[PDB]
Amino acid sequence: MVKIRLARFGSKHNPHYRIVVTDARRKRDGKYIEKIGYYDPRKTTPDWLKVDVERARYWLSVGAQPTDTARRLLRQAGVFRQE
Amino acid sequence: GEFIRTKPHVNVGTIGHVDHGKTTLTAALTFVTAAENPAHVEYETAKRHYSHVDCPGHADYIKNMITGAAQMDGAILVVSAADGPMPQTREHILLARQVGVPYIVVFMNKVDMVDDPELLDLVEMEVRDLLNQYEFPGDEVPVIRGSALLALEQMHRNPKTRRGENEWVDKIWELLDAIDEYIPTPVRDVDKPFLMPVEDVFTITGRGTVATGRIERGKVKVGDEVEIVGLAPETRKTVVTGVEMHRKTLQEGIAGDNVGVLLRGVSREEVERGQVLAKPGSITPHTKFEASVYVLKKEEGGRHTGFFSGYRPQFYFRTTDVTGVVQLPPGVEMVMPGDNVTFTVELIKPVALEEGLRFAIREGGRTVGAGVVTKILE
Amino acid sequence: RNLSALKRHRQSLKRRLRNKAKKSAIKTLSKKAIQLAQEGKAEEALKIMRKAESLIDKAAKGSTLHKNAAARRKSRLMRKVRQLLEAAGAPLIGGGLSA
Amino acid sequence: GRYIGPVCRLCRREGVKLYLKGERCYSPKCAMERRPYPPGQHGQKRARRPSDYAVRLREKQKLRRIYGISERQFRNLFEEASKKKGVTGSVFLGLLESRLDNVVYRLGFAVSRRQARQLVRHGHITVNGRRVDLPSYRVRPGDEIAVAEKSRNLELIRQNLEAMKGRKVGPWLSLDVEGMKGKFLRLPDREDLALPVNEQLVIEFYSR
RNA sequence: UGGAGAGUUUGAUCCUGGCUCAGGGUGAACGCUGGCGGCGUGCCUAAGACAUGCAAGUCGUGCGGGCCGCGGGGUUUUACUCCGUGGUCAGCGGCGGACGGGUGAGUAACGCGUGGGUGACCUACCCGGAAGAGGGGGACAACCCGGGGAAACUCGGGCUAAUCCCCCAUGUGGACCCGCCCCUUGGGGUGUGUCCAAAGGGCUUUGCCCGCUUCCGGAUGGGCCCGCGUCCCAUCAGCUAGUUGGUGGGGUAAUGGCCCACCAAGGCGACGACGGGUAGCCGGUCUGAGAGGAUGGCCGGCCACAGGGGCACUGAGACACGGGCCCCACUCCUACGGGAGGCAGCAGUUAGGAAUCUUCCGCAAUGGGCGCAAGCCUGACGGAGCGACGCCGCUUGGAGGAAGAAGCCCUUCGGGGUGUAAACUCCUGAACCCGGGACGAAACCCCCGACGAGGGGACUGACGGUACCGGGGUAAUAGCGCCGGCCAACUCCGUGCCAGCAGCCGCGGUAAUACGGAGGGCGCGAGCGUUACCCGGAUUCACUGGGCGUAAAGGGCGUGUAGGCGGCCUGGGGCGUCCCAUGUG
RNA sequence: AGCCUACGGGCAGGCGCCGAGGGUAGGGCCCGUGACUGGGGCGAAGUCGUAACAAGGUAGCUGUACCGGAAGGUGCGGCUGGA
RNA sequence: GCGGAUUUAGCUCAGGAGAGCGCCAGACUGAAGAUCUGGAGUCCUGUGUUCGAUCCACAGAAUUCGCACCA
Ligand SMILES: C/C=C\C=C\[C@@H]1O[C@](O)([C@H](CC)C(=O)NC/C=C/C=C(\C)[C@@H](OC)[C@@H](C)[C@@H]2O[C@H](/C=C/C=C/C=C(\C)C(=O)c3c(O)ccn(C)c3=O)[C@H](O)[C@@H]2O)[C@H](O)[C@H](O)C1(C)C
Ligand SMILES: Nc1nc2c(ncn2[C@@H]2O[C@H](COP(=O)(O)OP(=O)(O)O)[C@@H](O)[C@H]2O)c(=O)[nH]1
Ligand SMILES: N[C@H](C=O)Cc1ccccc1
Repeated sequence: MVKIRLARFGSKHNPHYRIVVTDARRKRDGKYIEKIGYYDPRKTTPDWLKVDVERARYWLSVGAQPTDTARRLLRQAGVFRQE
Repeated sequence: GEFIRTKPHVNVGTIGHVDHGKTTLTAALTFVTAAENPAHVEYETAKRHYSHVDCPGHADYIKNMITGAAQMDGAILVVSAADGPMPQTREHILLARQVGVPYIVVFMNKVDMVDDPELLDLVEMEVRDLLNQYEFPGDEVPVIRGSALLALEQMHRNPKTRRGENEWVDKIWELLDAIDEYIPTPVRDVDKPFLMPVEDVFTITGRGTVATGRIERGKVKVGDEVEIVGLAPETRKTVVTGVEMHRKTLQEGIAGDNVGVLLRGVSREEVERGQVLAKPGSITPHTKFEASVYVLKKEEGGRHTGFFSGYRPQFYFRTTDVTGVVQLPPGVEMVMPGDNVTFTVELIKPVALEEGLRFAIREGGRTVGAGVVTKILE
Repeated sequence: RNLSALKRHRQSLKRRLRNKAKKSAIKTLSKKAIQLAQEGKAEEALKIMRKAESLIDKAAKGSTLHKNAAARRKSRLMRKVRQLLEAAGAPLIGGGLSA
Repeated sequence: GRYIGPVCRLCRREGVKLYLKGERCYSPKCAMERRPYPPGQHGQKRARRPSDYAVRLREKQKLRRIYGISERQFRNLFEEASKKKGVTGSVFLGLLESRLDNVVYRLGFAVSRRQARQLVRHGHITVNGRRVDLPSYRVRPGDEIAVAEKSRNLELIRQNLEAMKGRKVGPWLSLDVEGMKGKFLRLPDREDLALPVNEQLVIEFYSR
């Protein structure tokens, strides 16, 4: 089905993923259905994680199991916290 | 299939007149030993592991006998009891001497054809004298009497035939024992820089090119960088992708081992017989050098006329022969047979050379000189 | 050499042989029906035509007929029956079809 | 790179005396002061009117040789400069002056650009704390360019800043001779620079 | 924010006109040369042929066994070997094997591109909502028994478990025929009649978790259709029988000659039909001042194919590269009785060619399949290796040092040049040496709360003892092309229309700045040249932006069809045209 | 005629249409090659004559036609780029 | 690697080292040409056989064609 996962970018020895939603079937770095954030697993920038929630919120409201580690970041950006 | 080094390795082979039994004996040797331990073959005794080259021995294979004999630690001279020594017996003995085969073990074959004790003793006497004639210790060499054919046929009947069960097969064990005892295991120069003269080059279908030869010194293993020196326009450098002993994966080849070295990215058009594989920078290609040379006497099979400037004989270095132009010192018009002199040479093709390297000089199929490189000029 | 996926084939076969059957029944069973409408029968036709239906919707459960194929077979089957009994007979016998 | 080889051999040819050695290129012997003519068997012979091309050329080769920088590197700047909005003519220089090796020269730490390089390369220089050895490196406005602690005691870097006590320097700079650490005020404007060159020709030349 | 021109027809001139050079670019190759590193990149030729290893599986929380290794008594004991659990090999059954990876052969087509249509349609796993799961029955592997074979593997016989197949029930609902109302291509509702449902397994067990079934909605992924756009030859001009349409069928998820009967004769074409040739399309890429010209290699998207051709089955989805059937070619194996294979997956071999790599490390990260999870697989991927193929960074030193060694080259014999160059003196210190040493990795999992929201704990690194930091520390590679003009850089000797050079113009016939060597110089520099190809300059196919009296160019003249173009004034429409907004890109 | 049944029916097997390819036949389009033959291009100093440029020493040229070793000659007609 | 074929003036080519050609030079030219004058190997290498070797023998080399197998 449709998923919320990361897509590698940047250069070698310098990951820089892209929080995105695509159909499982498309390849990793394939064509996404819609972007929702970026993540730098090295924090070279003070802004390494980032996630448009409204969007990430929607894509879930419609069903879209995100990678385990896609959940992580999402969560971490306070996607589920409801108070 | 892997090859595990467990016994000292020795290189031997069969020489002797045509039809006397060299090839039949070679086959018998492999079958007989196969019963115990489960033209280039291998076989082992309780004492050593042997690589054996069976020389066709014909005149048109002369250059091949030269390189084959040069890599032998000892040779098995096969002489038919029904014929006695013949022209090739004498020819192979001289060649063995000139290329330095260190020891000779004799196998009087076809005794199944001769029973008369006197004729058998006469043949042995003749062979011993023949060996003495070329300066081999004829009176000390082992002379085993047997039948390669009957031994071979017995093994064909019963591949499991073991020592002590068949008189003919036991004669082969007598030879194997003589080889184990009379031919000493030489000291291998395993601590020196790797160097292996290329004997032949083949393409292992679906694997790449492979260069075979006997390691002269040093060692070699997969992942080792090696230079291909001589003959070609420039020295080529590659990496070893494989090392095999009789087509079996070998951990590391060492001096004395006759192996197959598979090379990376090199076609059979980039490696050839005569070139040498060596540790990068250990040896270089040259064409001009000075050398101390002994001109063989007519009484030693050489010519009665001497060397002269402009003479272009063949120079034999390790596994190949290249034409070289001789240049004598000023004033010297000729170097006569029996004399030792130093002159310059310019090969028509580059060859991996180094000071102290020995080489022979031949004009066609006749040995006319023995030299040693004394100085590399270029 | 071989890599155990043959089972799929194995299964394939079975599964085929499987529906091949039921599918034919639908047919033979269907024809049987129309044959009675063409022969201008009445109940027996419907009874058949009726049984027909059931056998079909049943085939729809498995990986045999599905989607509209389901209906398609019926939307036609009983579509003809009526248009064969309108040749006097009249659905005197309450079967699948309704006045 | 950085040329390497005869220099007061260009202190010639170009004619226009340019300082490549520094100290000596002040002596009564920049050789230009001794030989006012281009090197070679000829050099001193009636010279033909240089073609409208030779000019546009010789000027370029001049300026470039001044900073001792490869055509490749040179060229790349020029383009970049031709690209950046504004008066390409000027710009060029700016980027050409922003080279660390250069700065470290104007800031006195080095008796000549060639020497500058070495220093920058050997890590004897640093920036905003961390050290650098990228001669090419383009310094931004507001950067502190000083000697490294380990270097602070180099017999040379000493003798150099020594003379610096007194002399003023580039209006777009600020040398703190004491703690031997200059700053990068801003990109110099043409008026600020004053080399024996007509940037126009260079521009022209690159449209050949 | 952008546009430069020169050489060559003449005794000289202007014009025309072709040729040619200066620039940029390339998946390059070839020559001479070659020190360090990062990031990129690498069969353009035979869609020729391939050794070997590895590339797709996974569930014991669906079922029953074989083999192996633990724990425990029903009759009074071994036997019918009944039970809970942890290995292994298959079987059954489920989900995946239709993605991912590879290639450009074919395709001039609704293939691609772009913008719409679907009242003509499908969509497994994931979401949201509504509703339920009561009873029996059935047979096939495994397995056991006997048999054939070298192998691949197969026939006969006897048992058996299910989330396997089947029937009856229940039917919120949903499917189908006819009629009614609403709407309008078959869309929504409704009346009678008929038809269709389910599967258990696991834990903390009248309480949940994972599943099952049915229906509606969503989301994602498609099918089909249409308008416009997308190559050279007209020395290819007429083409067409399922051909064009029709009524009725068949077929499908669905439209439709897609297919079949029967009927009607149509349908297309100089706005280029039909035919030949050539070709995967786009995003983009290269050049140009732009308009254009050329191009489609890497990466992304669409299509197509898996030795050549055809066909179905299974399934949500395939006519399915590592599934099946048949024909053909080819290669192989063999016990000569039959069988086997399909690198355009990774790497590697051979052939061809001017030419294009390691049979590498790892699943640690990302992504994917199965599973509740632990976790298994992953040549996808993440890294490493090989080649100046490209881009970028960097080194072979720095400051001094003679009115100026030597050597070598010129020399009007005084001297001039190489040249501050060197030597020499000081300082720096690539390499090398020792010490320390990563980011990438926080989740899944464990405890509290509710297995959620929120908080706390723990494991995991291929690259790698590499980067990078600190200490010590030696002056430590340079080459190639050119120097008559265009085009920057000149003298001597040799040679004597010879030898040779050469992009166009041209040079060499005994004083050559053009050949060959030398001294010197100019250019670029770990590169420099050469050959090939694209754009430019070329306003030299000219819309921007050209022409035809003599330079190439008016049809021998006329009549006229299509087509192109069209006086003045008033009013209606508003297709071109123009503006705004919005979708898209 | 066989196999299964829960009697409806299914499978096996039989027949037919479609059908890859294979065969035979007769066409179309393109490429290669072929005794000999036709012209054409280019190549320092070979032969024959003199057509053209000055009335080019018969103005020239040109369509056509015949003719001659060769350029070319001539007939009719045309043009001036001849008088 | 195994075998065959091939290797004589500058160019073409055949047991007492030749033919043809043109080729080289001189004269002449301001030159080239044209004319006149004139001139002219190691036979792939070495060694051997022979009174004498391009020729015969052996060794070798190179070119070329076919064969070659496959750690
Ligand atoms: C021999 C061929 C190639 C050799 C190559 C190189 O040789 C070497 O360089 C080698 C090193 C010495 C070498 O150069 N050999 C090169 C040479 C080396 C020569 C030595 C040693 C010698 O001493 C003078 C000894 C044999 C010495 O001679 C005597 C021989 C007498 C023979 C008389 C034969 C005569 C009348 C005769 O008519 C005759 C015959 O009867 C039979 C066969 N035929 C054909 C004959 O004609 C005796 O036997 C002594 O022992 C090395 O071995 C290298 O590694 C190698 C093998 C690469
Ligand atoms: N009688 C007999 N014949 C033998 C013997 N050894 C070999 N042969 C034969 O002699 C011939 C030559 O043998 P081979 O080994 O080929 O000889 P090579 O030329 O030395 O290799 C063959 O026919 C063999 O069978 C033996 O011991 N006795
Ligand atoms: N070990 C090598 C391969 O078998 C020895 C060899 C070389 C060459 C030929 C045969 C054997």
